[PDB]
Amino acid sequence: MKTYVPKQVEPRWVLIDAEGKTLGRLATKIATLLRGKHRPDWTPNVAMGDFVVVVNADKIRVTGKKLEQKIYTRYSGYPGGLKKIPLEKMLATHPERVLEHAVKGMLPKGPLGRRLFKRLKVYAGPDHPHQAQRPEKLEV
Amino acid sequence: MFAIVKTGGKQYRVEPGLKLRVEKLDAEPGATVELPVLLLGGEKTVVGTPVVEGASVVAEVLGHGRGKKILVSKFKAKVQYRRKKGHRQPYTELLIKEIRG
Amino acid sequence: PRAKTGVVRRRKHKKILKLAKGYWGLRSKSFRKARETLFAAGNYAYAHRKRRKRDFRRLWIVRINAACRQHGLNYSTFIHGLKKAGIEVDRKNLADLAVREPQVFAELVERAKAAQ
Amino acid sequence: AKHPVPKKKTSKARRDARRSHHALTPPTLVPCPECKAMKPPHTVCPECGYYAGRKVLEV
Amino acid sequence: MEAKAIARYVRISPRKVRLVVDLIRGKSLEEARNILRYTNKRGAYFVAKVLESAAANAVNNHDMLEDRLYVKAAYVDEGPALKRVLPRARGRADIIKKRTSHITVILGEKHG
Amino acid sequence: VAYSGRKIWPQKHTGRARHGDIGAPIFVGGGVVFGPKPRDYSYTLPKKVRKKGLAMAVADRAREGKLLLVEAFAGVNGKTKEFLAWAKEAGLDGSESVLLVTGNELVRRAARNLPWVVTLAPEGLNVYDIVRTERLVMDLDAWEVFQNRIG
RNA sequence: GGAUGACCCCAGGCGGUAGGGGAGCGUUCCCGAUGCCGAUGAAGGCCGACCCGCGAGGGCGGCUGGAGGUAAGGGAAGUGC
RNA sequence: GUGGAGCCUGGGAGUGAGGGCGCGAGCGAUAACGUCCGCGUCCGAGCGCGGGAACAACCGAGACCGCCAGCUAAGGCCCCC
RNA sequence: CGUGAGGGAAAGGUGAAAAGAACCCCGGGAGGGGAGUGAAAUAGAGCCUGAAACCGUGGGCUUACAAGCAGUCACGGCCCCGAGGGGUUGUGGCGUGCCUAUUGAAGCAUGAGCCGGCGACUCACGGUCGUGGGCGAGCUUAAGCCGUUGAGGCGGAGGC
Ligand SMILES: [Mg+2]
Ligand SMILES: [Mg+2]
Ligand SMILES: [Mg+2]
Ligand SMILES: [Mg+2]
Ligand SMILES: [Mg+2]
Ligand SMILES: [Mg+2]
Ligand SMILES: [Mg+2]
Ligand SMILES: [Mg+2]
Ligand SMILES: [Mg+2]
Ligand SMILES: [Mg+2]
Ligand SMILES: [Mg+2]
Ligand SMILES: [Mg+2]
Ligand SMILES: [Mg+2]
Ligand SMILES: [Mg+2]
Ligand SMILES: [Mg+2]
Ligand SMILES: [Mg+2]
Ligand SMILES: [Mg+2]
Ligand SMILES: [Mg+2]
Ligand SMILES: [Mg+2]
Ligand SMILES: [Mg+2]
Ligand SMILES: [Mg+2]
Ligand SMILES: [Mg+2]
Ligand SMILES: [Mg+2]
Ligand SMILES: [Mg+2]
Ligand SMILES: [Mg+2]
Ligand SMILES: [Mg+2]
Ligand SMILES: [Mg+2]
Ligand SMILES: [Mg+2]
Ligand SMILES: [Mg+2]
Ligand SMILES: [Mg+2]
Ligand SMILES: [Mg+2]
Ligand SMILES: [Mg+2]
Ligand SMILES: [Mg+2]
Ligand SMILES: [Mg+2]
Ligand SMILES: [Mg+2]
Ligand SMILES: [Mg+2]
Ligand SMILES: [Mg+2]
Ligand SMILES: [Mg+2]
Ligand SMILES: [Mg+2]
Ligand SMILES: [Mg+2]
Ligand SMILES: [Mg+2]
Ligand SMILES: [Mg+2]
Ligand SMILES: [Mg+2]
Ligand SMILES: [Mg+2]
Ligand SMILES: [Mg+2]
Ligand SMILES: [Mg+2]
Ligand SMILES: [Mg+2]
Ligand SMILES: [Mg+2]
Ligand SMILES: [Mg+2]
Ligand SMILES: [Mg+2]
Ligand SMILES: [Mg+2]
Ligand SMILES: [Mg+2]
Ligand SMILES: [Mg+2]
Ligand SMILES: [Mg+2]
Ligand SMILES: [Mg+2]
Ligand SMILES: [Mg+2]
Ligand SMILES: [Mg+2]
Ligand SMILES: [Mg+2]
Ligand SMILES: [Mg+2]
Ligand SMILES: [Mg+2]
Ligand SMILES: [Mg+2]
Ligand SMILES: [Mg+2]
Ligand SMILES: [Mg+2]
Ligand SMILES: [Mg+2]
Ligand SMILES: [Mg+2]
Ligand SMILES: [Mg+2]
Ligand SMILES: [Mg+2]
Ligand SMILES: [Mg+2]
Ligand SMILES: [Mg+2]
Ligand SMILES: [Mg+2]
Ligand SMILES: [Mg+2]
Ligand SMILES: [Mg+2]
Ligand SMILES: [Mg+2]
Ligand SMILES: [Mg+2]
Ligand SMILES: [Mg+2]
Ligand SMILES: [Mg+2]
Ligand SMILES: [Mg+2]
Ligand SMILES: [Mg+2]
Ligand SMILES: [Mg+2]
Ligand SMILES: [Mg+2]
Ligand SMILES: [Mg+2]
Ligand SMILES: [Mg+2]
Ligand SMILES: [Mg+2]
Ligand SMILES: [Mg+2]
Ligand SMILES: [Mg+2]
Ligand SMILES: [Mg+2]
Ligand SMILES: [Mg+2]
Ligand SMILES: [Mg+2]
Ligand SMILES: [Mg+2]
Ligand SMILES: [Mg+2]
Ligand SMILES: [Mg+2]
Ligand SMILES: [Mg+2]
Ligand SMILES: [Mg+2]
Ligand SMILES: [Mg+2]
Ligand SMILES: [Mg+2]
Ligand SMILES: [Mg+2]
Ligand SMILES: [Mg+2]
Ligand SMILES: [Mg+2]
Ligand SMILES: [Mg+2]
Ligand SMILES: [Mg+2]
Ligand SMILES: [Mg+2]
Ligand SMILES: [Mg+2]
Ligand SMILES: [Mg+2]
Ligand SMILES: [Mg+2]
Ligand SMILES: [Mg+2]
Ligand SMILES: [Mg+2]
Ligand SMILES: [Mg+2]
Ligand SMILES: [Mg+2]
Ligand SMILES: [Mg+2]
Ligand SMILES: [Mg+2]
Ligand SMILES: [Mg+2]
Ligand SMILES: [Mg+2]
Ligand SMILES: [Mg+2]
Ligand SMILES: [Mg+2]
Ligand SMILES: [Mg+2]
Ligand SMILES: [Mg+2]
Ligand SMILES: [Mg+2]
Ligand SMILES: [Mg+2]
Ligand SMILES: [Mg+2]
Ligand SMILES: [Mg+2]
Ligand SMILES: [Mg+2]
Ligand SMILES: [Mg+2]
Ligand SMILES: [Mg+2]
Ligand SMILES: [Mg+2]
Ligand SMILES: [Mg+2]
Ligand SMILES: [Mg+2]
Ligand SMILES: [Mg+2]
Ligand SMILES: [Mg+2]
Ligand SMILES: [Mg+2]
Ligand SMILES: [Mg+2]
Ligand SMILES: [Mg+2]
Ligand SMILES: [Mg+2]
Ligand SMILES: [Mg+2]
Ligand SMILES: [Mg+2]
Ligand SMILES: [Mg+2]
Ligand SMILES: [Mg+2]
Ligand SMILES: [Mg+2]
Ligand SMILES: [Mg+2]
Ligand SMILES: [Mg+2]
Ligand SMILES: [Mg+2]
Ligand SMILES: [Mg+2]
Ligand SMILES: [Mg+2]
Ligand SMILES: [Mg+2]
Ligand SMILES: [Mg+2]
Ligand SMILES: [Mg+2]
Ligand SMILES: [Mg+2]
Ligand SMILES: [Mg+2]
Ligand SMILES: [Mg+2]
Ligand SMILES: [Mg+2]
Ligand SMILES: [Mg+2]
Ligand SMILES: [Mg+2]
Ligand SMILES: [Mg+2]
Ligand SMILES: [Mg+2]
Ligand SMILES: [Mg+2]
Ligand SMILES: [Mg+2]
Ligand SMILES: [Mg+2]
Ligand SMILES: [Mg+2]
Ligand SMILES: [Mg+2]
Ligand SMILES: [Mg+2]
Ligand SMILES: [Mg+2]
Ligand SMILES: [Mg+2]
Ligand SMILES: [Mg+2]
Ligand SMILES: [Mg+2]
Ligand SMILES: [Mg+2]
Ligand SMILES: [Mg+2]
Ligand SMILES: [Mg+2]
Ligand SMILES: [Mg+2]
Ligand SMILES: [Mg+2]
Ligand SMILES: [Mg+2]
Ligand SMILES: [Mg+2]
Ligand SMILES: [Mg+2]
Ligand SMILES: [Mg+2]
Ligand SMILES: [Mg+2]
Ligand SMILES: [Mg+2]
Ligand SMILES: [Zn+2]
Repeated sequence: MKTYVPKQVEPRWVLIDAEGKTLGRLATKIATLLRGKHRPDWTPNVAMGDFVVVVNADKIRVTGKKLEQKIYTRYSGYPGGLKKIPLEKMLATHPERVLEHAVKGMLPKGPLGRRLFKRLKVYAGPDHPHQAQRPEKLEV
Repeated sequence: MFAIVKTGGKQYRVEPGLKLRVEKLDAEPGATVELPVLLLGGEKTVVGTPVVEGASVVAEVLGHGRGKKILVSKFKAKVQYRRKKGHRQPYTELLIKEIRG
Repeated sequence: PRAKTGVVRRRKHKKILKLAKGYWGLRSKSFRKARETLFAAGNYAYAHRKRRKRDFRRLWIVRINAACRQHGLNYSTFIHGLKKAGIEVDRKNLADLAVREPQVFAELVERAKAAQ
Repeated sequence: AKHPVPKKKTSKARRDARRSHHALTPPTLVPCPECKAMKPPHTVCPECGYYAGRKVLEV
Repeated sequence: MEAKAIARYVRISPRKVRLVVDLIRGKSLEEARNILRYTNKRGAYFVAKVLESAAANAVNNHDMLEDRLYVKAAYVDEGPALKRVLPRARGRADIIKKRTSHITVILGEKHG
Repeated sequence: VAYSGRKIWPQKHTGRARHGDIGAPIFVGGGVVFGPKPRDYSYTLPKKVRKKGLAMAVADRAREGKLLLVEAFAGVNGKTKEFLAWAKEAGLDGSESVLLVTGNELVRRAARNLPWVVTLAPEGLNVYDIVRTERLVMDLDAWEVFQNRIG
């Protein structure tokens, strides 16, 4: 008897309202949902997790003084090309990226981890354009 | 119906008509043997604690063999340590006759 | 009498090169590079048989977990319960159940919640 | 200078990947309206000696 | 049916000629002839001749029709090299390989 | 070896391996290391050992029923076909190889060219020749001198 | 246990450089051999996902090759890159 | 206290550049990946395995081979894992 | 090669028999394609066998968002041969060349472009342990002499 290997199954779309949730604590759960580790036929070598639409990313919440103190960091490869962007500003200029960056770092690195990041669709504001997939609204 | 049986330190899900290789059993080829049962499933469900008392699966031993050779090789750098061993694990081939639930 | 190398060495290199079939660049073409590659492949093999036993168990564990949290408990609580109950079905088999026979697995879940 | 020199022999794969641009392109030819022979455009036909619908040169 | 010709020991370098041979693989006999005629390379001469010998064989020894003929296969092999001394600075002698080719052209019949 | 002792190139600064002369065994064409020179493989095996060996060799063929002593050799007077006659009369078809030991030259010269016969004068009796052959055939004259050598 | 390498049962040991010890594989040559294998194909070369051996190896089979090869058991070394 | 214990006679060695860590001292500056001794340990030869991000000598543990079986050791159990 | 003394190579093989390929065809020639010889012509003279590095053509599988001592373990896809094997490799896990020298090397320490062939613990005489045998208060011959022509014997001087 050899272990079961699934045939390619249809991925469920899922909807999450980010409003008021804690940044990192929401993140681990989206990652798990992205791996598909909530599925008993989980297989690490194929993309079989869920798709995740997230709305209200701009109204995510964070504890302590990280609003002014969490610095996101970017290096251009040129001398002196390390720019520093505090959390506040990232919310104010590309809010959806705070959640994206948090999730990205929690997925495995490599070709498969990069495609799972694609399966995540993050929006600021109450709405998304994904009606066509009629996403199932999950609590988390 | 299926049964979960335990032979040679390992467990296997078996059914009537199943061909199975397991660690070599001490039994003449063509003979018949009873495997202990940990769980029966399908129509009825009975859960062994760890084995179930009344149950057994009968198996006709088709015969015994040696597996495809594995080369087990060893090497340590800067020391001239090298070993080459050839390995074939013995097995017994069974056909599952019936689940005597 | 003189014993030149003659036929013996070629036959030893060939033995190796065949074993090296499939390797990249000189590693299947040069006798010397093959031998280097085969030492690695041999220690990699041995190690990976050992490691494979682990690898699968870790997959079995992840799988049991998902089907446990469908009934409101975690793998850690599950394994405790079966343990108290005296159910000795291995993780390999639990996993087949959790996917192939979800009713039977739910039952096992039942017993584990009972046992504590 | 200090006599630069190659550090490693180039792999068969990499020498041949440098050559990935070395293929010749076939000569570009058109039929000659008089003798139907294939010739380079904008040149005097070297078969029948015609260019621009008149005989120009003794072939 | 197939007809072939081989020029063995041509005193040109395998790598150089192959360039030209690459132009005619899979062409009709008429097209390859045209191509070779206006290929500004030394090897176009040698390939031309191996071709024409092959077409001769096809028509004259193998009952093929000149107007059905095409280059079914063509390849260049390396023959024995001529080794020559190229005297360098400060008493040193380098050794030039004047390379050699075995040129092959194989003609088939294009049916219909 | 034939070459000279000159150092083929300087010790340092050439960018090649250091070598001396080309007589070095490391060179193709150089001399060989620890190859054979002429040798004498002979040694003095103890006399008493040889004697016992000679006794036992014959004794073995006796225990086998293979030892045969003959008084004389009928009409064999040098012609091989004569020996073949006599051979038959004594059971020697040549399905078994024979060590013939006699001092009668004309018998030896007759029997010699045969594929299945080895021939000896009795002072030539020796155990390798005894073991080689399946049957032992001795003149009485021979058996007497074999007796002298073993006692 | 059987009685002394017949195999079976049970128990324990078995990481390893310098190095000590033990048992084997193969190469050239001699005895075996006035023999035996060999043109219905010697040696050697190229394959094999097959067989035997822990392994070094040894078989077997297909193709190449075209005239040699050499057993059980022993002997001797210019013996394994 | 029956152990790859011990003792006696002989054959064959290798080693006679050690190193980290703990503790006890001298030297140094209650400096050095420092130096010199003592007791111990590991690496050396365990650069094989788990943990410590990565890492000979810190923690866990002495790798005969095979298994898609089970229990633990250090360390871990939000995601990477 | 060196003024010279002197140094000092490489280079063997068609077939039983030249029967060494008349003659035609493309080509200036070389070379080839037919015909022919031969048991065999990838035995065609650049000739027995024809390994490897190395270069090429054709076919299957595969590769242009991917981070690599190049493998390995797992799974899946495609291709081949017919509850199985073979080839290939997308993804996932793991993963610091070999040798030498060192306290310690993946090491940015040594050696090695790759392949093939040559290449290093021997022999003589003594010595010392062990071992297999012969004889045993004894054991043993050396040179030589005789015999053999791959036959062995004699020889007691001397040695322990
Ligand atoms: Mg959840
Ligand atoms: Mg996994
Ligand atoms: Mg924006
Ligand atoms: Mg990450
Ligand atoms: Mg990683
Ligand atoms: Mg069992
Ligand atoms: Mg078994
Ligand atoms: Mg090591
Ligand atoms: Mg190394
Ligand atoms: Mg290593
Ligand atoms: Mg080494
Ligand atoms: Mg070391
Ligand atoms: Mg080694
Ligand atoms: Mg090996
Ligand atoms: Mg040789
Ligand atoms: Mg050699
Ligand atoms: Mg060889
Ligand atoms: Mg070898
Ligand atoms: Mg070979
Ligand atoms: Mg071999
Ligand atoms: Mg491959
Ligand atoms: Mg390759
Ligand atoms: Mg390559
Ligand atoms: Mg190659
Ligand atoms: Mg293993
Ligand atoms: Mg491992
Ligand atoms: Mg384990
Ligand atoms: Mg829960
Ligand atoms: Mg437990
Ligand atoms: Mg348990
Ligand atoms: Mg300069
Ligand atoms: Mg420069
Ligand atoms: Mg300058
Ligand atoms: Mg320069
Ligand atoms: Mg360089
Ligand atoms: Mg190359
Ligand atoms: Mg290429
Ligand atoms: Mg390049
Ligand atoms: Mg026109
Ligand atoms: Mg052009
Ligand atoms: Mg024509
Ligand atoms: Mg060059
Ligand atoms: Mg050159
Ligand atoms: Mg000399
Ligand atoms: Mg001379
Ligand atoms: Mg001389
Ligand atoms: Mg000299
Ligand atoms: Mg001198
Ligand atoms: Mg001199
Ligand atoms: Mg120097
Ligand atoms: Mg150099
Ligand atoms: Mg050099
Ligand atoms: Mg040199
Ligand atoms: Mg020198
Ligand atoms: Mg020298
Ligand atoms: Mg010298
Ligand atoms: Mg010399
Ligand atoms: Mg010399
Ligand atoms: Mg010589
Ligand atoms: Mg010479
Ligand atoms: Mg010589
Ligand atoms: Mg030599
Ligand atoms: Mg010497
Ligand atoms: Mg020498
Ligand atoms: Mg010697
Ligand atoms: Mg002599
Ligand atoms: Mg001796
Ligand atoms: Mg002597
Ligand atoms: Mg005979
Ligand atoms: Mg005779
Ligand atoms: Mg045991
Ligand atoms: Mg032991
Ligand atoms: Mg050991
Ligand atoms: Mg031993
Ligand atoms: Mg050998
Ligand atoms: Mg041997
Ligand atoms: Mg010889
Ligand atoms: Mg000889
Ligand atoms: Mg003979
Ligand atoms: Mg013979
Ligand atoms: Mg015969
Ligand atoms: Mg024949
Ligand atoms: Mg044949
Ligand atoms: Mg042989
Ligand atoms: Mg031979
Ligand atoms: Mg073999
Ligand atoms: Mg053969
Ligand atoms: Mg002959
Ligand atoms: Mg022999
Ligand atoms: Mg033998
Ligand atoms: Mg013998
Ligand atoms: Mg040698
Ligand atoms: Mg001990
Ligand atoms: Mg000891
Ligand atoms: Mg004892
Ligand atoms: Mg010794
Ligand atoms: Mg010493
Ligand atoms: Mg030492
Ligand atoms: Mg020191
Ligand atoms: Mg010292
Ligand atoms: Mg010290
Ligand atoms: Mg110490
Ligand atoms: Mg350290
Ligand atoms: Mg402390
Ligand atoms: Mg201290
Ligand atoms: Mg002190
Ligand atoms: Mg201070
Ligand atoms: Mg120190
Ligand atoms: Mg200190
Ligand atoms: Mg100190
Ligand atoms: Mg210490
Ligand atoms: Mg050392
Ligand atoms: Mg350790
Ligand atoms: Mg130790
Ligand atoms: Mg870790
Ligand atoms: Mg570690
Ligand atoms: Mg670690
Ligand atoms: Mg360690
Ligand atoms: Mg152990
Ligand atoms: Mg098994
Ligand atoms: Mg547990
Ligand atoms: Mg703990
Ligand atoms: Mg952690
Ligand atoms: Mg987890
Ligand atoms: Mg001079
Ligand atoms: Mg001169
Ligand atoms: Mg000179
Ligand atoms: Mg030379
Ligand atoms: Mg010569
Ligand atoms: Mg010949
Ligand atoms: Mg001849
Ligand atoms: Mg002609
Ligand atoms: Mg002409
Ligand atoms: Mg001609
Ligand atoms: Mg032609
Ligand atoms: Mg011709
Ligand atoms: Mg004929
Ligand atoms: Mg024939
Ligand atoms: Mg052939
Ligand atoms: Mg031939
Ligand atoms: Mg040649
Ligand atoms: Mg011949
Ligand atoms: Mg040839
Ligand atoms: Mg050839
Ligand atoms: Mg080849
Ligand atoms: Mg290709
Ligand atoms: Mg990207
Ligand atoms: Mg891609
Ligand atoms: Mg990385
Ligand atoms: Mg997997
Ligand atoms: Mg596969
Ligand atoms: Mg397959
Ligand atoms: Mg991988
Ligand atoms: Mg490691
Ligand atoms: Mg690495
Ligand atoms: Mg390391
Ligand atoms: Mg090596
Ligand atoms: Mg070495
Ligand atoms: Mg080295
Ligand atoms: Mg050194
Ligand atoms: Mg050093
Ligand atoms: Mg040092
Ligand atoms: Mg490196
Ligand atoms: Mg490097
Ligand atoms: Mg250096
Ligand atoms: Mg290096
Ligand atoms: Mg050095
Ligand atoms: Mg060089
Ligand atoms: Mg290469
Ligand atoms: Mg070599
Ligand atoms: Mg010695
Ligand atoms: Mg002795
Ligand atoms: Mg004696
Ligand atoms: Mg004396
Ligand atoms: Zn024209």
